[PDB]
Amino acid sequence: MGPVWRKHYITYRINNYTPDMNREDVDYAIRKAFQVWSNVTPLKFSKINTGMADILVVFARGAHGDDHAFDGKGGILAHAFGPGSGIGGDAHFDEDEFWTTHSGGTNLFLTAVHEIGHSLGLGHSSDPKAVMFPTYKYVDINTFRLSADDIRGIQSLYG
Ligand SMILES: CCN1/C(=C/C/C=C\C=C2/N(CCCCC(=O)NCCCOCCOCCOCCCNC(=O)[C@H](CCC(=O)O)NC(=O)[C@H](CCC(=O)O)NC(=O)[C@H](Cc3cc(-c4ccc(-c5cccc(Cl)c5)cc4)no3)CP(=O)(O)c3ccc(Br)cc3)c3ccc4c(S(=O)(=O)O)cc(S(=O)(=O)O)cc4c3C2(C)C)C(C)(C)c2c1ccc1c(S(=O)(=O)O)cc(S(=O)(=O)O)cc21
Ligand SMILES: [Ca+2]
Ligand SMILES: [Ca+2]
Ligand SMILES: [Ca+2]
Ligand SMILES: [Zn+2]
Ligand SMILES: [Zn+2]
Repeated sequence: MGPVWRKHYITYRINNYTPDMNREDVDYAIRKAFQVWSNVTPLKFSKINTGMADILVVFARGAHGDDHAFDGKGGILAHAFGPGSGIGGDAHFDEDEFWTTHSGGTNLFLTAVHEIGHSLGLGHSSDPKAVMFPTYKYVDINTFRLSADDIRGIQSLYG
C-alpha cells in the first residue's frame, strides 16, 4: 500500500472559492464528491469552517506555493497529494479553468471525485469507465456510478 489515512474520521476545509461558481454550488459539489467515496467505505467526512483539517481544498493558478505549478486553461485541471500531514491530502484546483455544475467548462464535482480519490491514496486506472482514469470525462451527475475498479481500489485501502 501507498500512504493511507490511519483514521476513518477525516475532515476537510475549503480554503477559498472560485469566482466561476456561486459559493453554495462549490460547497454542494465538494460535499457530494466526498460522499461518493463515503458510499463504499467506512470513511466519514466532516466539513470544517475554521481551523485545522486533513484535506484542504484550494483554488489557485500557475505556481502557487508547491513544486507543482499549474499551466493555464486546459492541460492539468487539478492535482492532489496523498495521505499525510501538512500538504498531504490537500487538493488544488486550477483557477484558469472555468468550473461549472454542468457539461460546459470543467465540472467541479467530477474533478473533485477524482482528486479526493488521490487524497485518499488511490492511483490511476486504465479503465475508461473508472473515475480514477487519468483524463477528464463528463457524465450527467445522476447517470454516474463508481466503477468496480474504483471500488476495488478504495476498499483495498480501507475496511
Ligand atoms: C447523454 C449520455 N448518454 C449516455 C451515457 C451513458 C453514461 C454512463 C454509462 C456508464 N457508466 C458511468 C461512468 C462511465 C460512463 C462512460 O464510460 N462514459 C463514456 C463517455 C465517452 O464520451 C466520449 C466523449 O468524451 C469527451 C471527453 O472530453 C474530456 C476532455 C478533457 N480531458 C483532458 O485532456 C483534460 C484537459 C481538457 C481541456 O483542455 O480543457 N486534461 C486532463 O484530464 C489531464 C490530463 C493531461 C495530461 O495528462 O497531460 N489530467 C488531469 O487534469 C488530472 C486531474 C483530473 C482528472 C479528472 C477526471 C478523470 C476521470 C473522470 C471520469 C472518467 C470516466 C468516468 C467518470 Cl464517471 C469520470 C473524471 C474526471 N478530473 O481532474 C490531473 P491528476 O491526475 O490529478 C495529476 C496531476 C499532477 C500529477 Br504530477 C499527476 C497527476 C458506467 C460505470 C461503470 C460501469 C461498469 S463497472 O463494472 O466498471 O461499474 C460496467 C458496465 S457494463 O455495461 O460492462 O456492465 C457499465 C458501466 C458504466 C456505464 C457504461 C453503464 C448513453 C446512455 C450511452 C446515451 C447518451 C446519450 C444519447 C444516447 C442515445 S441517443 O440516440 O439519444 O443519442 C442512445 C443511446 S442507446 O444506447 O439507448 O441507443 C444511448 C445514449
Ligand atoms: Ca490547467
Ligand atoms: Ca493536509
Ligand atoms: Ca476560473
Ligand atoms: Zn498545488
Ligand atoms: Zn489523477
